[PDB]
Amino acid sequence: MLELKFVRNNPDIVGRALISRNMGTELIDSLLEYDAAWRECLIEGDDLKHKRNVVTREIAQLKKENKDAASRINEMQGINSRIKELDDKIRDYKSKINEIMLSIPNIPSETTPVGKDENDNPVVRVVGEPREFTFTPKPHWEIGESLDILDFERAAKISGQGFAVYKGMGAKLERALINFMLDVHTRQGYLEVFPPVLINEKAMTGTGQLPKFKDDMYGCTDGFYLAPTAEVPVTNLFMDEYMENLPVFLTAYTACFRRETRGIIRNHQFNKVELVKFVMPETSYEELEKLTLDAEEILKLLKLPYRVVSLCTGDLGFSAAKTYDLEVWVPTQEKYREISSCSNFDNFQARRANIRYRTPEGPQFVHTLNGSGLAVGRTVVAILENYQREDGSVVIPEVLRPYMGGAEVIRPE
Ligand SMILES: Nc1ncnc2c1ncn2[C@@H]1O[C@H](COS(=O)(=O)NC(=O)[C@@H](N)CO)[C@@H](O)[C@H]1O
Ligand SMILES: [Cl-]
Ligand SMILES: [K+]
Repeated sequence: MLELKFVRNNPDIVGRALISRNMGTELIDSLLEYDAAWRECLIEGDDLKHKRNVVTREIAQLKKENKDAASRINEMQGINSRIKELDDKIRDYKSKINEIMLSIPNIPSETTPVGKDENDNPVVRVVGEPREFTFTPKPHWEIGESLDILDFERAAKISGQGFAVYKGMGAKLERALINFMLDVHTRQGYLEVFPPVLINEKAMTGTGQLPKFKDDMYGCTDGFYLAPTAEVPVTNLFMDEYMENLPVFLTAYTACFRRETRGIIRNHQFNKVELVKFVMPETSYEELEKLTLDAEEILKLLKLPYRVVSLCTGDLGFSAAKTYDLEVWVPTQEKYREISSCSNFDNFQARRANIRYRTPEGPQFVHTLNGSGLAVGRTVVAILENYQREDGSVVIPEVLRPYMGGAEVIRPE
């Protein structure tokens, strides 16, 4: 969430932010009405609480001077009743202000381009040259079923639609990618952590998934949610702390769960290796450029042609101030497809989760950043498509061979 005082003082900064996201400004209008009622009730109640303290002492003084106190004791019943009414209103208004503040998206950065949707996302850079095929490439689901390394029919029987079972060299490729990704990020300076994927409500609120995106998440017995991304458990590790040794760079593998495209492009469960940073505010714009480079290094090392796109205001996520997407080439679609989002959140998540650090002039919120390095299933799609042979077998990218016993090609078994 934003800072309430800042929204009060700059309603047309915030309102134009919400129009740039294709929203109206009704939430700001509502917020400022409830805020004004809170402020006026606090003034009236603080005055009456002071008066009740004085009248209590006046009654004591009248009793010591042997004077009748009945008119004062009468006034006190009215004071006490009006105070109770004002406190009940203040309780209601604060609850309404908190609900509204948790629903207002982050302010887009000054370098986020203005646009309405994904058609207005500028291309930042194009890296690598897409393969020129001499035969007609097959999509990843046809290659995976023919090699018997992806099983959709048996996944549907145990789970349902939108799942996959990896088998044999498919399972070994996914495992090799995760190991490779975590090893490279370790060399880049990230600390490997492995957290749970059952998340409480406070953590899911902290990164912005709740309350707005509750219906997109799996909820579980005992009040838990399944993580939609390692962003949720990892970022919230430092909830209600003062952080040390900034910047802090973490990386994690987790399974990811989303209620929600063919094959493994869009599934209810998928694997992802995430990058998370906690940094001092003046450094976060450069930390985003550096995190993006750390994520795209995986694509460069795997020799998978890609491009980097800048998300416009209309396509930006709720909690993000600035995002770059990595988009990998998909031969059968003759287009690039999202494989990562890399974002700066400014202090939006840090305010929600109370993640601060000490400065000589007092405490400040950290900035948080994250990015996919990478979604593993979509990397398997990009390998099966871009490394396929005319015979339907798939060449194993050179960097993964040491993680696969020196295997060079996935063939039918
Ligand atoms: N349902 C899904 N199935 C498979 N892959 C997915 C699905 N949803 C997202 N992805 C992949 O996961 C990446 C990260 O998801 S994200 O929502 O864009 N961003 C995040 O979750 C951030 N925490 C950065 O990882 C995507 O860019 C996409 O490549
Ligand atoms: Cl306007
Ligand atoms: K939007």
